[PDB]
Amino acid sequence: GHMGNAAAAKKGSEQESVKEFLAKAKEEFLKKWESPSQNTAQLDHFDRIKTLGTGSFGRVMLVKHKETGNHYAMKILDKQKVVKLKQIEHTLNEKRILQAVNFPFLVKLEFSFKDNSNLYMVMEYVPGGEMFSHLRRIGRFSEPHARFYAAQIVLTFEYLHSLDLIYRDLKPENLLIDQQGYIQVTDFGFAKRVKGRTWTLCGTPEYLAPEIILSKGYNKAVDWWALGVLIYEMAAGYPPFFADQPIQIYEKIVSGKVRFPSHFSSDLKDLLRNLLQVDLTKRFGNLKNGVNDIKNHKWFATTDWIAIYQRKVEAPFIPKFKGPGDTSNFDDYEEEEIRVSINEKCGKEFTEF
Amino acid sequence: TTYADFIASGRTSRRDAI
Ligand SMILES: *[C@@H]1OC[C@@H](O)[C@@H](O)[C@H]1O
Ligand SMILES: [Cl-]
Repeated sequence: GHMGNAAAAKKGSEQESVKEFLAKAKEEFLKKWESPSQNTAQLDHFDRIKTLGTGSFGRVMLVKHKETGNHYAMKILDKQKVVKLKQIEHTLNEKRILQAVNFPFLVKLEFSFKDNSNLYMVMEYVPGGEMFSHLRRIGRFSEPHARFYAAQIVLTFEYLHSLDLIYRDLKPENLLIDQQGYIQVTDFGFAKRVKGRTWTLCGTPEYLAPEIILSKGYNKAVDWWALGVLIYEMAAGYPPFFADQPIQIYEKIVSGKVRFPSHFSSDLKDLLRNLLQVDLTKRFGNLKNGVNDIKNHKWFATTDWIAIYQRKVEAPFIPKFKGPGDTSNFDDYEEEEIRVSINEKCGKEFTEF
Repeated sequence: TTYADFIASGRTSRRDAI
């Protein structure tokens, strides 16, 4: 067979240890899931420094804790805009998830609070910038470089899925690079705790699984499709399915006729054909052996999963950091004032925040 | 080439969720 006695026993033991870890992790998550933290700081505890990124109902700002001088990334959500965009449940669920999870590649929520106008999530500042920036700067990642990042996502999804969380917005734009060159996943605005199937049309066009586009229901295997898209984009410099308009992207996805750059290794192509598999009964991560089909694939043969988790692997790219509060790895964004109304807005809608 | 088509697609910048 493929493994001699020693290798087979070692892999078996490793897989049983993952089960043991996930059992404890789930117990810890559920305690916090049922009893979330609330109101652990206030706005005048921080100086506002610079905008790090923006969206339609809020923005993320670099801030500095006045008492200790520590820097954080503070997401500011305009309650009225959140209501207008029908994002109430998404924003409450994002904060509920963030305060309950714990994993080395998930950004940590350090404080949260609200005032008359806004919601605030104060997260760790991840100063290396977005994977998106580095990928577009360098063109494409060599396969070992891509594999280093991919392994972190594999572990992170293995953890999230054990909690019945489906992530649903994987893409380089949502992955930050920390000072040691490891990945941080940040944005849980479309994640859902789901035991079985769900139906919502959500995510980003290039990363949607065929079964999200189509009316049929879908399960956590959409995240393994999205991993395939991410690995492809990291290694090629462009995603497997693109077009001028999303509707044309969806047509290509549902066909699923993927083609590969000639520099892709055969191992990489085999992995991607098994992740970018339209047939759910054949997609890696969705078969009887679960995540083990991915982790044991030849393309990951050099990956030491425990060493990745322990952050003991030397990263392929270490961002330049000229000191605390340095934003040289981020784009510039227009700076607007942060106004706090004299009158409370949408109080009842956001009681749980 | 595929890369040239990617540039021409206009979807090389940050992509919003739907
Ligand atoms: C980002 O938006 C798409 C395209 O215009 C690109 O050149 C960037 O401006
Ligand atoms: Cl952009």
